[PDB]
Amino acid sequence: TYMRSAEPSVFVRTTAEGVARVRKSKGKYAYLLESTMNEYIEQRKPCDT
Amino acid sequence: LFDRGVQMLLTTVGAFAAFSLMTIAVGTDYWLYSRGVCKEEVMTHSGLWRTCCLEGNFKGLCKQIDHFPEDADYEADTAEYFLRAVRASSIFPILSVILLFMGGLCIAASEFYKTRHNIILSAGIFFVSAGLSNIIGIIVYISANAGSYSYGWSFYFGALSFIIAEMVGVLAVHMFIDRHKQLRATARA
Repeated sequence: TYMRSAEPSVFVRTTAEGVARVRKSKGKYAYLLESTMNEYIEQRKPCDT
Repeated sequence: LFDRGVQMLLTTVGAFAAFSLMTIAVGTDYWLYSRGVCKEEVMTHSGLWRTCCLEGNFKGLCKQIDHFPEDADYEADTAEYFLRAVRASSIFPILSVILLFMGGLCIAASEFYKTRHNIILSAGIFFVSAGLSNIIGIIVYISANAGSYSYGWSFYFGALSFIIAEMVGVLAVHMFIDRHKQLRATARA
């Protein structure tokens, strides 16, 4: 009910774009995604996630 | 410290020197030698309003400082935005400049209608407040910068302006005390 009633829209186009916007928010945005993909991105440069 | 004419001329020339130094510091882009982009990363000398590119490919590109950058600036808190706005406006160095100008105006006007003695006190207050504003401006500028580098000659020009302004304010307060002591002595006799 927060996600539906949120402006601007929090939903992303593609997982890559969501990860990029997570890197471009400086802790102001969180991405809810599959754990395996999350760990894989966490194990890549620049390791800021 | 002695006599009146030498004190008057010394205070006036000190006020003029402080005003000139502060005006140069505000108006000259030599405050911070540092690495950055002047339009890749290269040496650049920055001031209060613009950073001009030093020994770069396109030398002499005096570009305006990105006081409020775009492209996901990540916003800032009320205090951080206030500090950024103060740095961008340079309100405190300009306040120091105008207070030095007002102190010089009071000192010059003290020649006319020498009976009024509160004018020298007002000039001293103006000089002390200008020094305080210079201190605040230096502090906020350094804090904004920290958010290898060196300081150019305009930063030290502003520091010397603050020191000279405080010295001139002390001299003006001493002149006020001397005038009031002379009035008391001539009233007692």
